[PDB]
Amino acid sequence: TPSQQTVDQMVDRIMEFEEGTRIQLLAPVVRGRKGEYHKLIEDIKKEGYVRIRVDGEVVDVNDPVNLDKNKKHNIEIVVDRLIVRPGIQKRLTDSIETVLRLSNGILVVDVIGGKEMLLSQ
Amino acid sequence: KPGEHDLIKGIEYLDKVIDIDQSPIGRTPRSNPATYTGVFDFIREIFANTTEAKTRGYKAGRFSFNVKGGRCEACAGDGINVPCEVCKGKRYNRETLEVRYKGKNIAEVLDMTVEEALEFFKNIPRIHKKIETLYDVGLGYIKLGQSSTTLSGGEAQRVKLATELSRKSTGKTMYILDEPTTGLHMADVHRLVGILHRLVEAGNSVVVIEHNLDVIKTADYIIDLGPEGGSGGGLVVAEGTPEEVAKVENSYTGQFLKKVL
Amino acid sequence: MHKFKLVSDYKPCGDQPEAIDKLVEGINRGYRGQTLLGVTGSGKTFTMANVIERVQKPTLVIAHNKTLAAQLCSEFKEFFPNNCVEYFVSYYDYYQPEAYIPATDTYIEKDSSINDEIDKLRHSATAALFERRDVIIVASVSCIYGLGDPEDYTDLMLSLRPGMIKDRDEIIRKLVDIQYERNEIDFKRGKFRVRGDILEIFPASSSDKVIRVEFFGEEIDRITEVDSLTGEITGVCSHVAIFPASHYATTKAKMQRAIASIEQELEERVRELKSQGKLLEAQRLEQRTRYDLEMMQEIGFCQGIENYSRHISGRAPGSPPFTLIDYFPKDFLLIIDESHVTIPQIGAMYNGDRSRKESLVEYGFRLPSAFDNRPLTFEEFEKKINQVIFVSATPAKYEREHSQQIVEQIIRPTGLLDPEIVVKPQIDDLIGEISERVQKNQRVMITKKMAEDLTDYLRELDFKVEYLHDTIERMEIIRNLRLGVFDVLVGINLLREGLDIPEVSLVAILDADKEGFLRSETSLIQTIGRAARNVEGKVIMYADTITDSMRRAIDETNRRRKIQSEYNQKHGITPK
Ligand SMILES: Nc1ncnc2c1ncn2[C@@H]1O[C@H](COP(=O)(O)OP(=O)(O)NP(=O)(O)O)[C@@H](O)[C@H]1O
Ligand SMILES: [Zn+2]
Repeated sequence: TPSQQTVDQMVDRIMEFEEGTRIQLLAPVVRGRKGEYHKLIEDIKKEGYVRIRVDGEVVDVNDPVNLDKNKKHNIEIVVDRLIVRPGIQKRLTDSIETVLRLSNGILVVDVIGGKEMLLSQ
Repeated sequence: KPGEHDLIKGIEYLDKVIDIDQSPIGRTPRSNPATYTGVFDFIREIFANTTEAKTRGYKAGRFSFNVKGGRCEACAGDGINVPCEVCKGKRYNRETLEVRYKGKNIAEVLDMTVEEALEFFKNIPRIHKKIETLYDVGLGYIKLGQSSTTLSGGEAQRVKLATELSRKSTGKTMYILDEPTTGLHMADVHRLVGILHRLVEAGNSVVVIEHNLDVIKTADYIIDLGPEGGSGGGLVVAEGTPEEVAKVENSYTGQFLKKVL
Repeated sequence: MHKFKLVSDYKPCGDQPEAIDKLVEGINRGYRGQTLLGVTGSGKTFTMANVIERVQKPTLVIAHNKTLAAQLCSEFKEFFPNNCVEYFVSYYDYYQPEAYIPATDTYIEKDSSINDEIDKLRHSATAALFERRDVIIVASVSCIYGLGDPEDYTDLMLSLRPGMIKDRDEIIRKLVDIQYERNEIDFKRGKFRVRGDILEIFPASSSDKVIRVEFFGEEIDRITEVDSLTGEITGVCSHVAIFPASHYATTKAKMQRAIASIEQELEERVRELKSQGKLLEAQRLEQRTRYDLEMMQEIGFCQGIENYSRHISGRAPGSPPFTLIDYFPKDFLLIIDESHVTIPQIGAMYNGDRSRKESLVEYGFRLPSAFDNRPLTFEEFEKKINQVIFVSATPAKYEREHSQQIVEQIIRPTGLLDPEIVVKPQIDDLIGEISERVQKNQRVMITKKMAEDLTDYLRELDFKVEYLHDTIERMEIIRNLRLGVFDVLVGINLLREGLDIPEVSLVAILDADKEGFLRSETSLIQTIGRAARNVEGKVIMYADTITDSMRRAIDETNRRRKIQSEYNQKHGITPK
């Protein structure tokens, strides 16, 4: 043993949580980098996504934002804000698939009130 | 580019050509009878045309186990890494194995035998023609998804024969076969001879480069070549019906046919 | 309720105001049919725009060819930039309908190609019909072919508002059911994509507006609009509706009823054919119907679904299909451009379709119910007409007999005059006339063996020729004639659209005394009208005999020339 997870494995791992928990699926496009990051934000907004969390705070992509070019920022795209209950396998799998496609094999599950976890292919 | 010749006359009497060559068949884990015969493309299109696949935004490549769009990543689309456990070795993830055509997903369709697929696909004509040809060559017991690496020589040869003989016939096509008997028992030869004679009776023309006497004795015309191999050959030693060739003293094929007819 | 607004610097001149007033008065009175006797170059499009603006009613214009329809659509867009102008023509680049020939026992499969721009224009026209009343549609004879049910089109509209609880999967299924394709890579008209909790829909009607919805739990929060190019917020709307992406939108219950009816009809036809003796045809029909029924049950739609239109829509046997005329309001106005050619085109479609399908149904290939998937007959089209106006240079018997009022527009605004007629009892005279025209920098025109002999003589005697044996070569020949590469042109059939030129000042008719379709009165008038472009253009005839049609044509030409000369002399307008 050298975490390589498939879509089904990630779905099962998320399903292992208790019912009623609030989770958010994130696609981190930038992890530990410094830059103005304006063209990327414009492209993300044009793609269709509206919710983006920066520095751990959720902000709207439409509203203008400011960030230091010499300070590291963790830009993450909020894709879905689901609930944990039986029968949401299809929507959860679709959201995980689009997150993996957008972030190139990196998925971050934000457990509201719990410890965050990271799953990768 | 063709070979060295002056000219060929009579091409205006034909409208198509279908050829089975004397070449090895490649064995890969990504190949099976369904993919080789080209019917898996139609099956995948049918599956991708369903309402569930449209709702989930799937395409024909999603249902291919060689495409990294819907295949299981734990087994890398092969099913075995020891059989896979997350996808149970089916090479498809759980979401792909939910689009059902006539209440059956792609894995069970791949798990059908040719005889089963004859009844299941009895309405779609494009699939039915290929499945019927596979049944005709005598491969009714084979599975549509059996790995080509686990196919025998005769089974692979018959899959190739069905692939090439399941094509459209316009009544003026030319069939060329280069020793299609390799690895075939006397019953499979009987089946192939019946198929070829039905094709000829449909108005077509069949040319077979054969060494089998059972096939030869049923031929209407024979063009012997020789009298030896290499630099000692390249001349027509006999030409006519099998009896006329048998009447030729210096022809080996005639000598061997004399004891058969 | 929007209105009609017209912008044009060119004011009506001559008989245009009188013609417009007469047409408006006749429409207000309630006359079912009228005719505009407008000569070429008199500005019939301007008069049409004026009457449409004055009446303030929906207008459907029918043309006998695609080029004229496109020109009319562009002109109407020019006169009405604020208003709405549509375009409804065939979208088939290459269509080969299936048919069976019992003589050769050969069957040909169906092959078709779809043009995206024409399909988008047709969908825009259909949507605009239900959206705004002040819409003008320029269409070919395709307007009489079977479209979908307007009731199904209206009843299958998705309505979304904020605060309405609804699952995202349910909305996706509803969108798929109205023939919307999900494609996150190729995002074009009539396609939708979903990115997590946000669903984006691109209607097939609009071309630069998308609708974005957001889900928070189990209810929709915001429904906004975003430009397709910039991808930025444009506006927020509370109540929005999505039109179906196909006119042929059907419900699941309708599909099940159609399947049951098709099964019953197939059983009845199989029994009848068994009682007849055509076993092979019955078996082929049973196999094809079973395949189509399985395809309907599993997927829902496929190739060949058009043959079961009567069963799908539930129409009674023999009923005409719903068409674009049914989509129009009952108080609409219809205008037929070049009526003497368009009307026979309308009439011929039903006979052609029935002749094509008779062999197919007879040999047990399609069910007998496939006869109802037919274009409208002439009687049904006439019955569906609320108000009609025929705009043609020469009215035929039908238009003259079916019109309650006849008005004319002869005086051209530019002040041109119709060419005079000179008769002659021929090769030497033609050569001399051609040489004289060459000396005056005027092109000549000549209207198969005789044409070949004439072109051979012209080529021999150091004369440039432009002999014509499609439109692709036609425009090239016209450009060559305009550039002066060829001095004369010879054609077997001098009636192709767009073959007229403004530099032609002399046209000759050879063997006009011989009876023929091209020598009819209407054809003679049409060929004479080509020489009216030149200020000094004249028409000569080479025939030793005269007929009643010739007498009528010459009388009409003389009257038109006399009235044009009187108008130009009394008013003092210089002909230029
Ligand atoms: N690895 C395998 N696992 C399972 N079944 C196999 C495998 N390899 C071959 N088979 C099947 O086992 C049967 C016998 O195969 P094989 O022993 O190769 O036949 P064979 O008698 O040599 N035939 P042939 O060479 O064509 O005359 C066939 O149905 C094969 O498809
Ligand atoms: Zn696996």
